[PDB]
Amino acid sequence: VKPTVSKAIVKKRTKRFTRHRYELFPQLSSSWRKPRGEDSPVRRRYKGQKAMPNKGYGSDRATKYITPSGFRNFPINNVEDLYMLVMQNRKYAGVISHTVGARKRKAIVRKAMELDVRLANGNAKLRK
Amino acid sequence: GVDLTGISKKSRVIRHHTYSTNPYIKLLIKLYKFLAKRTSSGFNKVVYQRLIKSRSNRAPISLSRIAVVMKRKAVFTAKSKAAPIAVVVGDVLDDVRMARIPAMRVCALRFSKSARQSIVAAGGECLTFDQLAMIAPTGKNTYLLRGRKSGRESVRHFGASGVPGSHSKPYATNRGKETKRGRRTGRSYKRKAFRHV
Amino acid sequence: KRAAFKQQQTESFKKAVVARKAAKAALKKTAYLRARKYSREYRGAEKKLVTLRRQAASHGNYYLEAKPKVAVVTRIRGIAKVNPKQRKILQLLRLRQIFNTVFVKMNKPMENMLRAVEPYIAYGYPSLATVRAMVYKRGYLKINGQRVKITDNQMIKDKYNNVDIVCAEDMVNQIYTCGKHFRTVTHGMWPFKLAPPAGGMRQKRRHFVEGGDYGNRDTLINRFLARMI
Amino acid sequence: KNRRLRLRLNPYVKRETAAAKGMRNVANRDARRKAKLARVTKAKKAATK
Amino acid sequence: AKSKNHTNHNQSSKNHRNGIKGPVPLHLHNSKRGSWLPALVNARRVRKHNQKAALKKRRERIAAFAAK
Amino acid sequence: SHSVDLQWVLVRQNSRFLQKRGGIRMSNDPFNNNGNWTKRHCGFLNEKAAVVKPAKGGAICVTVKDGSSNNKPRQTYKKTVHAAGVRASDVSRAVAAVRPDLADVSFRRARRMACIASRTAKVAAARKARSEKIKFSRKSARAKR
Amino acid sequence: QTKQTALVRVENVNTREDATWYVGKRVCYVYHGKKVKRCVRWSKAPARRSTTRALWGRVTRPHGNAGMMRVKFNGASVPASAIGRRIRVYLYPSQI
Amino acid sequence: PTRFKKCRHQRGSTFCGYGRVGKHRKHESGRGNAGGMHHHRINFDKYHPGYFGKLGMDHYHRKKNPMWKPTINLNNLSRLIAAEEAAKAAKGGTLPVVDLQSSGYAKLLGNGHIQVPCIVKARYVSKLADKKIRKAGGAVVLQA
RNA sequence: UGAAAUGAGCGGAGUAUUUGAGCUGCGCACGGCGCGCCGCACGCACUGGUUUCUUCUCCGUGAUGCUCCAUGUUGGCGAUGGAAAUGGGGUGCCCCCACCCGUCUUGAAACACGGACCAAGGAGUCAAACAGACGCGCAAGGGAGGAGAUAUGGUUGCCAGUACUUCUCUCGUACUGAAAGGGAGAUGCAAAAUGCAUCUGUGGUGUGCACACGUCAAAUCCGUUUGAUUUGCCCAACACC
RNA sequence: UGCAAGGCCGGAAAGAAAAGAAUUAGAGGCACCAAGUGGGCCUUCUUCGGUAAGCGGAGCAGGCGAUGCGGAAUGAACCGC
RNA sequence: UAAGCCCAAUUAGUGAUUGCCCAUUAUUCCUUUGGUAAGGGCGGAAACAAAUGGAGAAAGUGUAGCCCUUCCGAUGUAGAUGUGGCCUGGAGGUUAGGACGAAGCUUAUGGCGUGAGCCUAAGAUGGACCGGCCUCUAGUGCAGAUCUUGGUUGGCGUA
Ligand SMILES: [K+]
Ligand SMILES: [K+]
Ligand SMILES: [K+]
Ligand SMILES: [K+]
Ligand SMILES: [K+]
Ligand SMILES: [K+]
Ligand SMILES: [K+]
Ligand SMILES: [K+]
Ligand SMILES: [K+]
Ligand SMILES: [K+]
Ligand SMILES: [K+]
Ligand SMILES: [Mg+2]
Ligand SMILES: [Mg+2]
Ligand SMILES: [Mg+2]
Ligand SMILES: [Mg+2]
Ligand SMILES: [Mg+2]
Ligand SMILES: [Mg+2]
Ligand SMILES: [Mg+2]
Ligand SMILES: [Mg+2]
Ligand SMILES: [Mg+2]
Ligand SMILES: [Mg+2]
Ligand SMILES: [Mg+2]
Ligand SMILES: [Mg+2]
Ligand SMILES: [Mg+2]
Ligand SMILES: [Mg+2]
Ligand SMILES: [Mg+2]
Ligand SMILES: [Mg+2]
Ligand SMILES: [Mg+2]
Ligand SMILES: [Mg+2]
Ligand SMILES: [Mg+2]
Ligand SMILES: [Mg+2]
Ligand SMILES: [Mg+2]
Ligand SMILES: [Mg+2]
Ligand SMILES: [Mg+2]
Ligand SMILES: [Mg+2]
Ligand SMILES: [Mg+2]
Ligand SMILES: [Mg+2]
Ligand SMILES: [Mg+2]
Ligand SMILES: [Mg+2]
Ligand code: NA
Ligand code: NA
Ligand code: NA
Ligand code: NA
Ligand code: NA
Ligand code: NA
Ligand code: NA
Ligand code: NA
Ligand code: NA
Ligand code: NA
Ligand code: NA
Repeated sequence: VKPTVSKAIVKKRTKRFTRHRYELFPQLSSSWRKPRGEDSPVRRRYKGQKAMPNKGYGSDRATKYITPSGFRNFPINNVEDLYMLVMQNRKYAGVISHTVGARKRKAIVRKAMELDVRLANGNAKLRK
Repeated sequence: GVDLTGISKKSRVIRHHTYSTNPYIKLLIKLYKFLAKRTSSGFNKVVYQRLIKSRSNRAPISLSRIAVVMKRKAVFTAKSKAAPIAVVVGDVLDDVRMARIPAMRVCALRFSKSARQSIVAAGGECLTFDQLAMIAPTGKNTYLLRGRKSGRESVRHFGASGVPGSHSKPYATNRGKETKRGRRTGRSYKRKAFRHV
Repeated sequence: KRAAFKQQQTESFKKAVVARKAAKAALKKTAYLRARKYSREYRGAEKKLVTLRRQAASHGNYYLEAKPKVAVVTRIRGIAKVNPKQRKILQLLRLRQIFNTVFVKMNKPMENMLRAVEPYIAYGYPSLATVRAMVYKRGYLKINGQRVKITDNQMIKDKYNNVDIVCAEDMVNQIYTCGKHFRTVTHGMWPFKLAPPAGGMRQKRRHFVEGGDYGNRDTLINRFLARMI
Repeated sequence: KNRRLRLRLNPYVKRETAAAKGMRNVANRDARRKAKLARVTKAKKAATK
Repeated sequence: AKSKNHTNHNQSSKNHRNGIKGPVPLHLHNSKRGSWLPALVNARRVRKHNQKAALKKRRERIAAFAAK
Repeated sequence: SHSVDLQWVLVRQNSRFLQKRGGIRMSNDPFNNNGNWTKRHCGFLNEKAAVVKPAKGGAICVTVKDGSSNNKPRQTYKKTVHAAGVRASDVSRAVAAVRPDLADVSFRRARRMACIASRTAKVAAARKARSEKIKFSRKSARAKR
Repeated sequence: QTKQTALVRVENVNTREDATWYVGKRVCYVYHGKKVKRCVRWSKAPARRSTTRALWGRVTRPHGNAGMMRVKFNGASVPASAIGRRIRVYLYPSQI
Repeated sequence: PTRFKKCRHQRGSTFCGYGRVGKHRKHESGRGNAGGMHHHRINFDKYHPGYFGKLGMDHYHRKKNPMWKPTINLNNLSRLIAAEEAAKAAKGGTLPVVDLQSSGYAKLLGNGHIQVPCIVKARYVSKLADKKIRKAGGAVVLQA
C-alpha cells in the first residue's frame, strides 16, 4: 500500500535537547532537565550555550507524527487489531509489539498481506 | 517590540466549560450552546452562560419569591395575555410561609419534593429545560429569575470585623469569646458602627 | 434528487449571488465618480493658490499660507526607559512600537501633546502622495478587533457605515483635507506599521535642526516616509 | 504597485494614469511650456500697467 | 549594621499598576448621617409622606389598568 | 428512556471498544464502518445502525440495526448478503436506507471488501504455488465429526 | 558569522556596478576527496570518475562598494576549508 | 490523594514555593496564638475584636437542660400540622391542635402572618404571637 | 504547472468615451485703483464650448467543492545489487561562537562556600479544628454517631463489606441583653402606654438581566438580524430612606 | 405666591455649534482566597553631611536585581534594542 | 599627501534631494503555541463494485487538537496556576502478550514528541512472568545536603 501524500516534512530541529553538562558526569542522563540555577549560563540564554525547549519548536500539525514512510504508527498486538486499519490503510501502519512472539507474528504478517495493511516491522522479505 | 504595559490586566476570567460532572447538565449545555449560537434571542444566551456557572453562583430560589414577583407582573399585564413561564437556572425550594400561591409554570434545573408538590397542587406545572426549549425555543414570554446570595453566612463573614463601619461576623466557634476589647466602649475602645464612604 | 430544504437554499443563494454582483457594480460606479470629483478638487485648489501667489507678488504683497491642519507622526525610538508622562502620550497617540505612524490634527490640544514627546517621534505635514501611499500600501482596518488589510471598497463601506466613506478615496480625502470624519476615518484604522527608512537616519538622538531626526521637519517628512512606506 | 489592487481600490486610476502619460509627452510638455510662460508674462504685464 | 531608613521609590509605580481608582460618584453612598439634625428630622417626615403617596399612586395605577 | 446523547457522554472516555494506543483512538466496534471513535460511527450505541461486512466468496453482507429490537440483543442486528458482483452504490443505498449519514463511508467500505477479496485470492494463489515446491515434515488435520 | 551566505572576490571586479553584472551567475567550488564517489554521468562518462568534487551556488547580490559578491550555495553552506581557495564564477545564466 | 498535592508539582523546584531569601524555617512568628498583644496585634485587632478581656457574670455549674427553650414563629406553624388537617382548617370551625413541646419547641414567637389557623399548646408565648393568633381564629393553650 | 487562473494581466466583443494639456463663452470669486472702471496667471458653476495631441473601454464564469491529499518539461542517477538516493547515528577537521556548576548575595567566572567516581537510599507527610474555591446529594431542613436487627443463628475466605432502623443527638430555620428577661409581615383606617380590619404578597426610592408592546439607524439572500432606545415589570445586586 | 428639603408633572436637549476647540491597542465597577517580598543597588537632574571617597543619607523618574541580544576591546547598571 | 583634530558630503559646479557593513529591532513570509480570541461547516447535494481519483467530516475547554479561514500576543528571578501533560509501586475494572521466550540488562538503534518520555530493532543477553486503556491509591521522580551505606578510584609501583 502507498501512503497518502502530504506536504514536505520540515523538522524545525533535529538535534535533541540534552541536559546541561551531562557529558562531564556519567551519573547524569542525557534527558532534558530545565536548569533553575541562579547563575546558569543556559538559563540566562547566553550566546554560546545550548538551547531550551519551548513552544516555537513545535512541528507543523499537518505533518506531525508522520514517519519517514508516510504512515502513522498504530501498535497492534494480534490479528484482530489489523481490522481497524482496513479502511485507513493509507493513513496508518501497524507496529507489532516487541513481546508478541514469533509464533503469533507469523499469523499477523500473513493476514496483513492479504488485507493490504502496512506493517512497520514486518519481515523484510515479503512485499518486495 | 510593542509597548503593551498592563495588557494582561485587560483580560478577564471567562470559562467556556462546566466543572460539573453531571452528564445531564452536559446535555443541557449542549442543547443551549446550539440555541444561543443559532437563534437571535437573548434569553438563550443568558441561559447558556448560567448553565456553565458553578453551584455557588446558581443560588436557589424560593416558591414565595416566584409568587411575589409574578404578581407584580400579573398586574399591568393584559388579561388576554397569558402569564409568563418562570425560569430559574438553579433549584426551586418550597416556602412554609406561603400557603396559597397561584397556578404557575415554573422551569428549573431541580425542584425540591415539597416545592414540586406545592406547584402542582395549586394547578401549576413543573417544567424542564428541554421541555422549555420545545415550547419556547427562543424564550418568548418567560421570566428569567435568580436566587439570592447576599444572605449567605459566608457573605456575612467576608470582610474584617474590627474596622469602623464593618458588621462582618467574626470567624469564631465560641460566641461568648471575642466580645470585650474592641467591641465595647468600656473595654478600651469599640469598633465604630458607621463610616462615611 | 435534491431535498426540499436544499432546494430552498439554492433559490435563496441564487438571489444572493445576483445581488452581490449588482452591489459590486454600484460601488464601483460610486467610487469612480467620487474619485473623479476629488481629483478635480485637488487640482483646482492647487491652481487657485498658484494664481493667488502670483497676484500677491506682482503688487509687492505677500501671500500667507494656510496653517497645516494635518500632521503625520512616526515613532523613531524604542520602548526602553520612557517616563510615565511620555509613555501615556505615545499610548494615546497609538504609537506603541517603533516606526508606527499615525495621522493627527494640528490643533492646539494635539500640538501641545506632540511637543512633550518630541525626542520619540518625527512628525511633519503630509502630502497627497503620502496619504495615498499609506492608505493603499500600508492601510489596515479594525474589523471585529482584527487587523485586516484594505483590499476592496466593500470593507471600507461596511467598516464605517457612512455615506461619506464608502471607498479608499473617501478615506484619503478625509485625511488629506481634515474633513468632518477625520477622527472617524483615522480611528477606524489600525496604526500604520512602517519599515525602517532605507538609507538610514541621521541621528535619532538629536533634533532635525540639530542634525538629527526627532523634530518637526515640515514637508520634509514626505521623503523620510517615502523610504519607509 | 499592483495593477489589480490599484484598480480595485481606485476605479478612476486608469484616467489619472492616462492624464500623466500625456503630461510627460515631449511634444505636449514643450508646447505647454511655451504657452504657460507666455500667458503668465502677458497677465503679469497687464496687471503691472 | 545600619540599613536604609526610608524611601518612596517604587511606590508610585506600585500605586499605578492597578491604577489610582477614581472616587465614588456623588449619587452613591450619599448618607446624611452626622449632618444637621433639625434639617434631617424634617426631611424624614417628608420622606414618610412620599412613601405613603408612592403606595397610593401604584394602587391607582393598578385599578386604572384593570379598568381598561 | 436513555438516549444515545446520554449514552455517548457515559462511554466516550471509557469503553471496551475504545483503543487509545500511542495517542490514536481507534475502535474494535464490529458495527463501526470506519474504526474511528466518534458518535456517528459507534454502531453498538446508536439506535439505528448499519455496517458493511464481508461474506463468503466475493459476497458483501450488510448488517442492519433499525431500533425495533434494541432490547433483544439476539434480534438487534439482521444480516442481508449481497451476491458477488454487487455494485458498491447499491450497498451504500442499503446503508443509507437506515443511516443516510453513513452512505459515503459505506460505499468506500463496500469497495474495500471487494478489493480485499480479490487480493486475498491472488495472495493465496501465490502461496499455494510456493508451497508446492516445499517438502514439509508435518501437516496437521483437524479430525472430522 | 552567518555561514549561510559567502563572500567571493572576483578578479578584475572592483566596483559595485561590476558586481551587479554577476548577479544570478553560477558559482562553483572545486575540491577533491579521498575516495572516488558518484558524479554526474558516472555511467555515461566513466572518464569523469575521480576524487574531484564541486559545490555549486549562485551570486545573490554585491557586497560593499569594491566589487565583492554574496554567494548562496545549493542547500548547504560552503565549508570553512574553502576560505582563501579558488572559486569559479561562470558566465551563465546569460543575459546577453 | 497524594498525587493531587503541590508536592508533586514542585519536584525539581528545590524550594517548593517558599523562596530563596525567606526560606521555610521552623517557627518564624512563634507557636500558636503567640504575641497576640505584641507582634500579632494588628491581626487580632482587625479580625477578632473583643478577644482580650472579661465581660459579665459567672454562672458556676451551668446546666443547659433547665434553660431549654426552642422557639417557633407563627408563619412556620404549618410545619407542625399535617397537610390534610391544614386543608380542613378554617376560622370559626374545627382547628388542628398543635403540641409544641412534643414537637421540640417551648415558646411561640409570632413573626409574620399565620398561614393556617390552629390551636397551639405552648409553654411560653409572646404578646404579639398571642394577639395575632387570636385575631386569625386560633388560640394558645398554656402547657407545662 | 491550473484540482474552481476574477485579470488594465484571462475570454469575448468595439473602434470608440473621456481626462489631462492647449485655445476659448457668460456669470461669480480674486487683484490695482475706487463708490464701478481696468485686469484676471486662466479658480468655482454651466460636470460649458472646440477636438489641435494624450489615452484603449465595455461586458463575463458560485461553492451542486464541508475538509485534506492527488495533474508539467529536459537531462543525470537508479534495470533488483556487498546499489542509487534521502534522512538519522558515529569520528575527525576547518571558520566562527563560547568563563564553573550548585548557593547565599546589591553584585560570583571568582583569590566566597559545597563539589574524585558510580550504584542503591534520601527530604511538605498523617491526624484533628476552621475557613474559601470547585464537584455531588437533599433542602427549612440536612446529617450522623454509637448501637441493634437479619440476609448472616451463614460462610476457610469473599463478608472488617453491602443491605435495613432510630419520639435520640447535632448543625440550621431568631436574635438580643452583663443579667433578670424579652423577642422581628404587609396594606388600609386611624392615633388606643399590647388600637381595629383584611390578607394573592416585592416597605419605599434611584440604578439595574431577560421578557412584553412599540420606535429608530445599519445590513439584508427581503425570511429577517444587530445595535440603540421610550414605557411596563423589573430577577440577582448596589446605594439612600 | 419667597427661601430650604423630599418628590411629582411637563419642556428643551448644536447629546454639545463656531472660534486651532482633544486623544485613546478607553469593557467600567465589585468581591473572594492565597503566595513571594518586607538586606536592595545604580544612574540624568534636585539635594544634605563630609577635604573627599568605588563614602553615608534623601526627592521625581528610569534601570539592574529578574535579561539576554547588537554596540562602547574588556565591564550587573552606559548606548541601541 | 593620517589610519590624528574641527567641519562637511555620497560618486560631486553634471544636470537634484537612499555610498556601504553589522542586531533575538522594524517590515514581510513560513511554522508553533495561547487567547477576554473573530467567523464559517457539521439535516452526509446527487452519482460512483472488484479484476484496473483517495480518504475523512466528532455540536466540540483540554487528545493524533471535529474541520477550515482570520487577527493579535509569546523572554523572565521569587511566586501562583493550568495541562484527555510525562514517569514509579500497589488496588478495583477492561483488553492483550509470553518456552516460536516475561521482567531485567546492553546500544553509532532507528522512529515519534517542543519536552518530560514512548515505541520499534538487534543481543552471537536472560530464563518466567507481564503490557495498553479508565478509575482508585501512595514510603511515587535526585547531581550536589563537610548527605547514608557498598564498591571503585588518580595520587602510585609513589612516600
Ligand atoms: K510551618
Ligand atoms: K526524468
Ligand atoms: K573565541
Ligand atoms: K536577591
Ligand atoms: K548612596
Ligand atoms: K491557533
Ligand atoms: K471498560
Ligand atoms: K501486549
Ligand atoms: K543515584
Ligand atoms: K554529581
Ligand atoms: K562511601
Ligand atoms: Mg521558577
Ligand atoms: Mg548557580
Ligand atoms: Mg543572578
Ligand atoms: Mg526483550
Ligand atoms: Mg437572611
Ligand atoms: Mg547612525
Ligand atoms: Mg539617552
Ligand atoms: Mg530595610
Ligand atoms: Mg450521497
Ligand atoms: Mg509558596
Ligand atoms: Mg519568610
Ligand atoms: Mg470585672
Ligand atoms: Mg482584454
Ligand atoms: Mg556570601
Ligand atoms: Mg556581600
Ligand atoms: Mg555561580
Ligand atoms: Mg578576586
Ligand atoms: Mg556559609
Ligand atoms: Mg443565624
Ligand atoms: Mg531578609
Ligand atoms: Mg560587546
Ligand atoms: Mg514578540
Ligand atoms: Mg513565560
Ligand atoms: Mg505507561
Ligand atoms: Mg511501595
Ligand atoms: Mg556510546
Ligand atoms: Mg521518598
Ligand atoms: Mg561530599
Ligand atoms: Na527530535
Ligand atoms: Na553522562
Ligand atoms: Na561532524
Ligand atoms: Na433534626
Ligand atoms: Na570603576
Ligand atoms: Na538591557
Ligand atoms: Na471535547
Ligand atoms: Na500567531
Ligand atoms: Na522513577
Ligand atoms: Na538540583
Ligand atoms: Na593506584
